[PDB]
Amino acid sequence: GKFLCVPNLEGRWHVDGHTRSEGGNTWEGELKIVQTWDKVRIHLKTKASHSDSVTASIIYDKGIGYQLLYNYRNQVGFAEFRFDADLKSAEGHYFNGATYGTMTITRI
Amino acid sequence: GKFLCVPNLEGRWHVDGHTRSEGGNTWEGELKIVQTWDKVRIHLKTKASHSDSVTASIIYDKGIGYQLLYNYRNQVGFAEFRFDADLKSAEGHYFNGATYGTMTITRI
Repeated sequence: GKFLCVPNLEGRWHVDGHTRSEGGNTWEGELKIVQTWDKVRIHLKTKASHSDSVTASIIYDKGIGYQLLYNYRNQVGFAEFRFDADLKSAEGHYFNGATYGTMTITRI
Repeated sequence: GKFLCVPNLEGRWHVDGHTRSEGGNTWEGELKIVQTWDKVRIHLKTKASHSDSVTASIIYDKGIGYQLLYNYRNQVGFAEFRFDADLKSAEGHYFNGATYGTMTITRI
C-alpha cells in the first residue's frame, strides 16, 4: 500500500452489554483501549470482573468498515467489534467457552 | 487524529548524488529503507563507503508533502528528503561536519 494506516481506537468507551445465554441479563461496563500502531490492548471493567485482552487484531473489510478481533482472559473468551465509519461507536459480540452476548460501545 | 498513518517508504531507491562542497563531484549509490510503522532505518551504499542512519523521523507539512529527517554514521551527518506526492521519488540534501550536497532518489 501507499500508506501504512490504522484506525485510532485509543481511549475510554462505555459498554452496554447483553448476555444472551440462558439466565443472561443486561449489564454495563467501561472499556479501555490502549494502542501502539496495530498493537491493541483492551481492558473491560464491570461490577463483577475485569478482563484484559491476550491477542488482538485490527482488520478492514471494504463496505463493512474496520473490525477488532481479540481473545481475553476473565478474572479465556473471544470478542469482536465492528466500528462505525466515524470510529465513535461499535457493535460487537463475545463468546466465553458457555456464555455469549452482545455489546455496544460508545467512545467517551 | 482519526487515523494513525505513515507513508510507506520501504524498499530500494537509486541515488543520484552531487557533492556541492569544494572539489565535490557527482556520485551514485543505492538506498535501502527498512520501516516498521514510524520507525525507519536508512542504509546508503556507494562505491566509497556505507552509512546507516542513527535516528530518523517522518514529518508531514501541508502543501509540501512528507519529509524524512535523519542523522547517519559513515564508515556523523544529517540528511533530509522531501518525497513527491506519489512516494516514488524524493529530493534531499546532506551535511557532514565539512561536506554537503544534494541527492535525488527514485524508488526501485
